[PDB]
Amino acid sequence: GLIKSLAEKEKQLLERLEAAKKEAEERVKRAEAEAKALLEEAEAKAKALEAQYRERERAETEALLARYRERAEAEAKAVREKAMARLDEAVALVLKEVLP
Amino acid sequence: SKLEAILSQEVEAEIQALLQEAEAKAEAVKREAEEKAKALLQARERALEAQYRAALRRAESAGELLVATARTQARGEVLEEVRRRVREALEALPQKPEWPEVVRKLALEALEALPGAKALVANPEDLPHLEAMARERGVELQAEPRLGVRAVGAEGKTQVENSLLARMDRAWDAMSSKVAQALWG
Repeated sequence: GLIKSLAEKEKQLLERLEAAKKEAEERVKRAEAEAKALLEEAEAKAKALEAQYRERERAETEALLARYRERAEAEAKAVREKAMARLDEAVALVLKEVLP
Repeated sequence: SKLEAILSQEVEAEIQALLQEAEAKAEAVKREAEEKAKALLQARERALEAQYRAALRRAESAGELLVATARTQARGEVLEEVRRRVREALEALPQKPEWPEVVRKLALEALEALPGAKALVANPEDLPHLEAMARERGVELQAEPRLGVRAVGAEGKTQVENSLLARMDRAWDAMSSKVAQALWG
């Protein structure tokens, strides 16, 4: 007779279970969001890395020329000077070959 | 009603298992990322590290090419000077008190290479000097090409000569080797 009792209690439980499944699935939709955020901002960290990878490269490659070029300026001159001294003779040899 | 009390605790106890299912299924998502990001950024550190050393190799390889040129640049400034002095030396010979002596040296030397021989050539810079073996031998001194001596033989034939500057381009080009060692020994 009371029917409603067994047919109403049968609803509250069903709609609390409903309510459970969703609030459950949100915690996954919550972590799914964090799953993006943690990737997006990992894309960022690496982007910031590139900077240093191109920048430190800049500063050192810019320095590498300084050190190499000022050794080019130094070593080229020091080979002139090596010749300068012995130079009279070079002609002395070349002149002798053609002469006879 | 104790009967439905048990239906409550049971259904409610099912709720407690759904939420826990979610939590672990979330924690694995959270941890899926933690690794996912770690595994890419490691991979993008790698690629950049090569984008560094291999870049620096081509920079270091550049500097050596600038030093190598630099040096070769310097040796040319020198080697050309030695060239000028040999030329200057050959060009200051005429006004030196030793030039007429050399004259018939190359005049005779060529005269041997042409056994037949009709006549010979030379400038007033030189030709006048040719009186020594102008009296002797053929006696033909007529022509003008001012550093060197030529000859014409077999009546006409192939008229073979001997330019003083043609001796340089040969002899310089040959022992340019003994000279470079002598310089940078």
